[PDB]
Amino acid sequence: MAFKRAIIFTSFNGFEKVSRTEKRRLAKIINARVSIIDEYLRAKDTNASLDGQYRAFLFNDESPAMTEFLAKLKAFAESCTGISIDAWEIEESEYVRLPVERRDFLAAANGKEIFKI
Amino acid sequence: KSFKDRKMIEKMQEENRKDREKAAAKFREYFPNFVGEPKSKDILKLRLYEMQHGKCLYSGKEINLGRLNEKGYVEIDHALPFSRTWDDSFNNKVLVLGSENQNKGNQTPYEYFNGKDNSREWQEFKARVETSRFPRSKKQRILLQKFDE
Repeated sequence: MAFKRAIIFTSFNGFEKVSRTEKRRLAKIINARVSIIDEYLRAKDTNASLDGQYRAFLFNDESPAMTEFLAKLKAFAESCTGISIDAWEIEESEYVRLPVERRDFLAAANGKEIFKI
Repeated sequence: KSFKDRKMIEKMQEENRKDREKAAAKFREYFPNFVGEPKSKDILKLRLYEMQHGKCLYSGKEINLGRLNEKGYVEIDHALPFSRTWDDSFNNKVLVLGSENQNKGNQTPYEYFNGKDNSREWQEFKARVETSRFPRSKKQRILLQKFDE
């Protein structure tokens, strides 16, 4: 079926200090897609959990849930100068055939760009 | 004892309910055509898929996520065989293609992949385990060499 990964890369600008409330919001947006199924993606409201982190979110694209999630990120990312968010889209069939080493890094390099805020 | 303990209890219980429902809605998002409700073993298959990077742990072949619930495509195997370990813990459960889980029998991964002579298949298997998202106690369990004996 239409399985895709939304490769999300979150980094800190330095253009502006990041609030603790802004961190708690982003971590909350991410954890809405986190369960026992993919606990490794879990985010905390700390700098180590959000700065320079790649997160590959699995979606069935025939569902609108991927669009919802990306919209929540884009909406957030535009009301927060301190955090940059980049998003790519990649086939799951291409994702699993990538190496495991630096996989999310290579997915962003070979994935289709969605936005860079 | 107290009422504020009661409130914390339903606070904590809500987080438990919300997470189990989060995993349930995700499962039917991935598989709309999945008839019925995802059982624990179905969630485990999906969980194992993510931790093994979409690869069959024994063959290294890519698992088609679409056929995950297809009866007779992917199986949950006891790495260290249940007959010699009685280990039904999550640490001893791995995801493999049904085709590749036909000739292992009662062997450990170490025995099956001829790790005694450090074979290529052993090295590839070991590399697949150490690079997975398994806990480090799960990797150790899977990669066990000798037993009690």
